Amino acid sequence: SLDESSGLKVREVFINVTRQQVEDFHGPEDYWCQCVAWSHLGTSKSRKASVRIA
Amino acid sequence: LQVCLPKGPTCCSRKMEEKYQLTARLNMEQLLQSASMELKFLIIQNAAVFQEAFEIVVRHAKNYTNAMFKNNYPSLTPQAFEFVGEFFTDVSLYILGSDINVDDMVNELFDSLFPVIYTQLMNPGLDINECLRGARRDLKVFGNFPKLIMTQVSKSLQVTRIFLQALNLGIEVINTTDHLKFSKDCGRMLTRMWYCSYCQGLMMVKPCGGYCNVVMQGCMAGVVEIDKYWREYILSLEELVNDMENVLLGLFSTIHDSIQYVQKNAGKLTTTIGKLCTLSSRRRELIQKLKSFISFYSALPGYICSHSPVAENDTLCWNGQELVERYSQEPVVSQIIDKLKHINQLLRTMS
Amino acid sequence: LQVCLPKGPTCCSRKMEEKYQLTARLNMEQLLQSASMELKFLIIQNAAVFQEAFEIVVRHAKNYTNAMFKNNYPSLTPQAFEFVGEFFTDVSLYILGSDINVDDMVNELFDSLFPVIYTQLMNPGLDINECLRGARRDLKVFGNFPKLIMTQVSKSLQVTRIFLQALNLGIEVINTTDHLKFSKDCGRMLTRMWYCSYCQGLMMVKPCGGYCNVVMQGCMAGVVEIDKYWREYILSLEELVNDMENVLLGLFSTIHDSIQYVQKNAGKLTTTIGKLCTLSSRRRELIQKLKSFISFYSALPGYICSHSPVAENDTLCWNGQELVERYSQEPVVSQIIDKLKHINQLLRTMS
Amino acid sequence: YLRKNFEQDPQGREVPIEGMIVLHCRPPEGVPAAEVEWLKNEEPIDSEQDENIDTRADHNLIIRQARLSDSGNYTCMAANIVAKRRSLSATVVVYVNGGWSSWTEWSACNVRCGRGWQKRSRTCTNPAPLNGGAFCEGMSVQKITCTA
Ligand SMILES: *[C@@H]1O[C@H](CO)[C@@H](O[C@@H]2O[C@H](CO)[C@@H](O[C@@H]3O[C@H](CO)[C@@H](O)[C@H](O[C@H]4O[C@H](CO)[C@@H](O)[C@H](O)[C@@H]4O)[C@@H]3O)[C@H](O)[C@H]2NC(C)=O)[C@H](O)[C@H]1NC(C)=O
Ligand SMILES: *[C@@H]1O[C@H](CO)[C@@H](O)[C@H](O)[C@H]1NC(C)=O
Ligand SMILES: *[C@@H]1O[C@H](CO)[C@@H](O)[C@H](O)[C@H]1NC(C)=O
Ligand SMILES: *[C@@H]1O[C@H](CO)[C@@H](O)[C@H](O)[C@H]1NC(C)=O
Ligand SMILES: *[C@@H]1O[C@H](CO)[C@@H](O)[C@H](O)[C@H]1NC(C)=O
Ligand SMILES: *[C@@H]1O[C@H](CO)[C@@H](O)[C@H](O)[C@H]1NC(C)=O
Ligand SMILES: *[C@H]1O[C@H](CO)[C@@H](O)[C@H](O)[C@@H]1O
Ligand SMILES: *[C@H]1O[C@H](CO)[C@@H](O)[C@H](O)[C@@H]1O
Repeated sequence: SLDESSGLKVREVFINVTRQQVEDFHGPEDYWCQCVAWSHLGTSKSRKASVRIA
Repeated sequence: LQVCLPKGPTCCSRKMEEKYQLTARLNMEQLLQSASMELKFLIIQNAAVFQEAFEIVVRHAKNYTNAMFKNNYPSLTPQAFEFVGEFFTDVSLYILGSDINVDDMVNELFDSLFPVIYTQLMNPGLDINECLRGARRDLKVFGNFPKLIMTQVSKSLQVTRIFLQALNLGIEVINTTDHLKFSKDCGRMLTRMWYCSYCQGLMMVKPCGGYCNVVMQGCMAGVVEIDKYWREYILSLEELVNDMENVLLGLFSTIHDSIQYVQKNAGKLTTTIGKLCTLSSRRRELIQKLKSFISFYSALPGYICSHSPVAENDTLCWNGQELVERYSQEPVVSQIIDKLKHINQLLRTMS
Repeated sequence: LQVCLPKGPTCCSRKMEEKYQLTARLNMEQLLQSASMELKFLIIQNAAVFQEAFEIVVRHAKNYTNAMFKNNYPSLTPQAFEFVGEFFTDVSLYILGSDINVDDMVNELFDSLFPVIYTQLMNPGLDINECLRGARRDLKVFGNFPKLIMTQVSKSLQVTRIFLQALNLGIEVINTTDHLKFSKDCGRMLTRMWYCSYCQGLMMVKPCGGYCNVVMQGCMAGVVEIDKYWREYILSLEELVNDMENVLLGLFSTIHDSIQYVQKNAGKLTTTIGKLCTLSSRRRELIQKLKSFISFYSALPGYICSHSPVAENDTLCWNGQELVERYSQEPVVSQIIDKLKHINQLLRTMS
Repeated sequence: YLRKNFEQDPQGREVPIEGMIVLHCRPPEGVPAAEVEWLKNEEPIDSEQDENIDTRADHNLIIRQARLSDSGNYTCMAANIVAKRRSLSATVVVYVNGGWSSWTEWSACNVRCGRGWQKRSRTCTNPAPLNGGAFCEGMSVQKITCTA
């Protein structure tokens, strides 16, 4: 994508993940996911979103 | 001084005496730990293994039933996935000691299963769902499959739950063994037997074997009383072992046969409803290695005296207050006893 | 001063002011007592009368049943005397608000009656008595007489007990009325209205009627709110009045018919058991005299102002701080409201 | 005269192994004063037999520790010259809560080179659940990736 406010490369990534993935995950913590973005200067991590079975 | 009986001069004060008492405590705890370590590791290993094995069996049965629903009744998915997951989650929970009613598990399972069968297999074409849930029980549409499943799974899950609780309680009592605190007089006698010889200026004098025997019989008075209850616990566990996996695996076959039994009367059912609305090897090996420890509480004072520096010859030894040429001669325990009595009554009433 | 607003000089100090406050309290309590005395005595009289009348009815029914047993079943005496006395004692107890179960009364009555019938009427010829007591209930020997008697007496005894409770609660609220303590500002206003004129040197000056009206509306703010609930209480009592004596009198006829019903099946019963082992005028007069007090809480401030020295003429009167030629212009209460709501709901759900 | 209905029936309670519980009993109204007697599972209990149990003048059964006097159907019974009356039996069940064990040692990495595994066990044995006690809350095993 390209932003209107400023002409710079924007990137949007989507990840699905099924119920079978969470119910079959037997880790110690809640099924969490993090987002890492790569730049010419370095990297940046986002919030850890934990997908859980209600 | 208050522990080492001062026959004459002495090289130690009261503070060095308290130091010797603390070292005696540490040495006794270490000896009990060394005595109990092998049995403790055996029971901890088996407890972990059987818990993991049962969880694996539950998961395997769960998605085997899921696969059978997906292959034979695709019209009942994904609702079948949801209530099968709920049922097997409750099964695993009941296995792990939670307050769960097995009959209620089966009843909720069939009450969730019947409406989707009616709407997707018999009458293809929602808010009257609770009425259908009622019709599941009021017309007894599944016949005797629910009671059969109730008994089959209740028997096995109850014996499995009691087995896991028994393993954990054995771990608990064997772990309390090496942490047993004794009386003040027993501590002073252990200090006199092990270290008070140093206060008199002796370097390599060891306590008398008979003196160690009398000291340990005075100390382990209540501890030996646990032997009868421990033997009865081992025997009751052996009675209980002589299965949870077979029932949970045949669950899907039984459910498929129940669905076919229900479908065999659809002609009148739709009209009247529209009108109204190596595991066995592991248990055997554990029992065989555990029977070798039935004399754990009876041989413990002998172990403590034989695994400590003693003058077995009873010649030139420390009797507790002087160098002689020849020796002349409950609450925590009650807690262990009560827990053993409970688990033994449970194992007795099961088989 | 802190109560009498000193317009100029004054004849009283702070101590004389506290004295006037205490006399104002005593005068207000006496006025409320004089207002409430008639209604309180009426309800106390009627409560006592109805309690005595009910006790008379219970005793009459008691020895009516006693006479019928003595005349028709002399072989069942004196055991009949004993269990009839027990039953009617329990009846009197339940009437007076005790925690008594009517069904248990009837069941104990028939459990005491059946064994003596078996031993003195059916099988002429003791320690197996409880077995016979059991056979009373297991074979349902008295048919539907127990349920008939249970319903018949439960209805009448419950309405009678609720009637007595309603009378007692009316007594309680009317007696609490004259003990009501008011706020500090209300007390200071009463002191200003009744006695602060004396502090200024006046001898016979009376407070203004409108000033009394505003002072009493400020004081009796929460007390007037009791009027709706008190009126509904009176109306619900009138609804409840529009019987316990008829049931307790027909009890002997029903018991005799039950005994005949039991004797009609003796042929098989003996074999299987030997093998196995003005009042309405008084309520109406009370209601008619009570309806005259339906405006008790609404006319109470009017009573307080009309029965106290007031200048009804509104000319040359005391307004609270000076002599004028023309006047210019909860917790305990909540307790009374809650009890009235409860008794009103009971009276509504009864009839 | 002795009444059938008890003034106050004993209440069933759930008490931990160390907890203390008092069973209240108010016998029915009667002349003379009813003699209250406690029966554990339809069998009388002797107050002098154990320090843990004692009978109070106001008819109360006090248990300090749930160890010396375990679960049962305690029933209060009033005795009089007239007759005897049984109260509603209280189901006293002693429940043991689950308690975590310490972290064991980390296991050796199964794989010699690359991604390995290290395990740490945590059993539910200090104390182990009894008489249907709540099981330990949380995870029992700990696994970490190791690089050798
Ligand atoms: C076998 O016996 C030994 C000896 O008794 C025993 O070792 C002990 O383990 C317990 C674990 O509970 C230790 O107690 C802990 O101490 C730490 C530090 O003070 C606390 O943070 C812990 O508190 C947790 O649990 C509390 C329970 O009330 C909570 O209130 C708290 O919030 C925490 O969740 C806990 O009290 C104890 O110190 C050691 N003993 C020694 C001498 O090290 C062992 O657990 C037993 N079991 C097995 C199978 O090993
Ligand atoms: C269940 O197991 C089958 C193989 O038997 C597999 O194909 C499927 O992915 C599994 N499904 C789930 C929910 O784990
Ligand atoms: C003492 O030593 C001798 C060495 O031969 C041995 O025969 C004897 O059994 C020992 N005494 C005891 C009490 O074991
Ligand atoms: C009531 O009791 C008396 C006891 O003196 C008895 O004589 C009488 O017959 C009984 N009642 C009636 C109304 O007959
Ligand atoms: C009212 O006041 C006048 C004098 O001001 C007097 O004549 C009359 O009698 C009074 N009447 C009443 C009823 O107060
Ligand atoms: C306890 O008593 C009740 C009746 O009061 C009964 O239902 C229950 O089964 C009894 N429980 C035990 C464990 O005896
Ligand atoms: C074990 O779990 C936690 C520690 O994480 C505590 O709530 C408590 O010590 C429990 O037994
Ligand atoms: C194991 O984990 C940590 C120590 O690393 C503590 O929270 C606690 O001792 C637990 O048993």
